Amino acid sequence: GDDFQSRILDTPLQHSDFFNVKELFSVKSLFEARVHLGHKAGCRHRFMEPYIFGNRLGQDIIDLDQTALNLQLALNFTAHVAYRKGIILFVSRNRQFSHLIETTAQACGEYAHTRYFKGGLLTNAQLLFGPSVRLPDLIIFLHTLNNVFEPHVAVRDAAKMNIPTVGIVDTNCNPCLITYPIPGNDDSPQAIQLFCKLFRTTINRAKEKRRQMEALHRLQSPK
Amino acid sequence: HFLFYTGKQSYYSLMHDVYGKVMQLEKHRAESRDLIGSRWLI
Amino acid sequence: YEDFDTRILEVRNVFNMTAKEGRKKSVRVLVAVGNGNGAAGFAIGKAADRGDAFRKAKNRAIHYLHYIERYEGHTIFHDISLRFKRTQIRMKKQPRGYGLRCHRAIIT
Amino acid sequence: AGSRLETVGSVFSRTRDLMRAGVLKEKPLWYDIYKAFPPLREPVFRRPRLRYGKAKADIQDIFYQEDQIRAKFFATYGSGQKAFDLFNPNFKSTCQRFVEKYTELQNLGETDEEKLFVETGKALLAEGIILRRVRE
Amino acid sequence: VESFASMLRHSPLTQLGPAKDKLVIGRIFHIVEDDLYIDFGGKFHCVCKRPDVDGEKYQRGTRVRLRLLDLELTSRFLGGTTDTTILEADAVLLGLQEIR
Ligand SMILES: [Mg+2]
Repeated sequence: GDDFQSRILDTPLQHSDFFNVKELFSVKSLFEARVHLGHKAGCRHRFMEPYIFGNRLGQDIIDLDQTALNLQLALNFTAHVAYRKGIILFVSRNRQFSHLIETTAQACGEYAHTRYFKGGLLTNAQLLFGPSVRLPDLIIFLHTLNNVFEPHVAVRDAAKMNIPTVGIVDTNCNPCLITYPIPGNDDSPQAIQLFCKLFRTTINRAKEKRRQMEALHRLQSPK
Repeated sequence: HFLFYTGKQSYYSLMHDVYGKVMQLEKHRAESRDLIGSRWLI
Repeated sequence: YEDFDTRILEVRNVFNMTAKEGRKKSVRVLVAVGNGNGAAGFAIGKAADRGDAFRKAKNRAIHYLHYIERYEGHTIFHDISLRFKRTQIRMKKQPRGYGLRCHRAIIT
Repeated sequence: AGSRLETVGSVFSRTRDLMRAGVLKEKPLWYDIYKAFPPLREPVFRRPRLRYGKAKADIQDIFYQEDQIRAKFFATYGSGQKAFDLFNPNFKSTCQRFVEKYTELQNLGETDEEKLFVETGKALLAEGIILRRVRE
Repeated sequence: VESFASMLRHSPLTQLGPAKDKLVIGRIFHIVEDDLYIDFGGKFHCVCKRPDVDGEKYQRGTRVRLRLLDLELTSRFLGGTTDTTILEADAVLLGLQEIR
């Protein structure tokens, strides 16, 4: 009874890679998708220089070794949250990828907000949504800038509500408030499509593992 | 509904469908007046 | 929040000149809240009625709770000197039984 | 009751503090996960500032040794009349073949850059590549 | 396993060198009226105008030839702290690539 619930929720945290997210991606896989391509040096943010491999004739290159480490942590965190049945919200204001990101969220079984973000959506949720609305437990920012080249309002508003954030952060972005920053290309269609698949495969694996974990532990109770 | 947090889940769910239809028609490739004396709903 | 207490730090009667009302008056209240166990916060509430400014500030401050580290539950861990804008504060760590010897607002 | 102060500490530290205070009675579901698998850096607010005086960034210009050869080829022959295909991961351009042959001759021990540049042109001519020495 | 440093050194984009007045092959992925959105393997796509000659030939999936100018169009302006970017590349459409 109590032991089984503890086993379901406490066992996953005793393994470094319980969901084996390492296999989903590789440095070579990321390099094929152009995830190492950054904005010109003029567009560089000061807090992104740790993640930049260098400047190839004006175009900043993103170290795909730091990206691999950071992506492993971010995908690992996103899996345990999905494993525990938390709400995950995908957020972006890039309109080229609005339909792809909404389609990804639907495939995962989670939520997407790719439209104009209303002021107070998270800090004033009860007014906008109802009395007992449950806020997201994790927000994944595939794009952290809005269409006026400013930080998306939900980056600060998710920190105000103490919600962890997994965000793709290109060379011109500000990763300081992103809980799990993933340095990488956010403009190329092939880079965005790769990240969407990774987050979708990861969430489905974590949801599937929970179903299997419950059946095994549940079956033991009669057996 | 997956579009709950937009605040207009039904308006944006409909704009999702029509934008996906538009994409398939554009990728896949007569008179358009199949209906006459009609108006768009107010 | 029965374990939290609210204290007023300033009540001001500011004025905004308006064409319709001429000089118009609002109540701006600065309050601080704390549970006496390390957690405290402050907020400003403005309204036309004083009672409303009290409610606005009191419930707003509960959303900005800092947690303050106390050495052995009775004092700060070390001396603290700082300048915030043009206000200077010089706090000193003191032994038990020394009591609060500070500005009346700092005592509150 | 919460800590909507996103300029002091981090979401995890503020949640740790609220629980110590006694205001947050139940751990969030993401808490234990963060405790076991934290990020590399703590997500704390920092105000971006401009560099002043003689402070400079630390970004290495990416220049390989092939670029010395490639610069000469573009100045002498321009870009190969064959178009670059950047979708083929193993594409070999006319310039990249020049630099591969130029390297091979240099391995033999030729020390003169002029010798390596005119000999490489002859080798590619035998291969049949159309190299036009376009000064224009 | 090849290292990232090796992958970058042997990358087609690293071989291209400067992207000014270079010739590249692109693919049309999006068309809006007479505007062609062409992916040439870089970070940002370019946007060209449908040529008057053989206009019907330029359909989605059609591979074309281009003359690159910039991989990203950006420029800092008076009083700016960062470069303004339009998130677009600059290229001149030359015509269809011969399938051969
Ligand atoms: Mg970008």
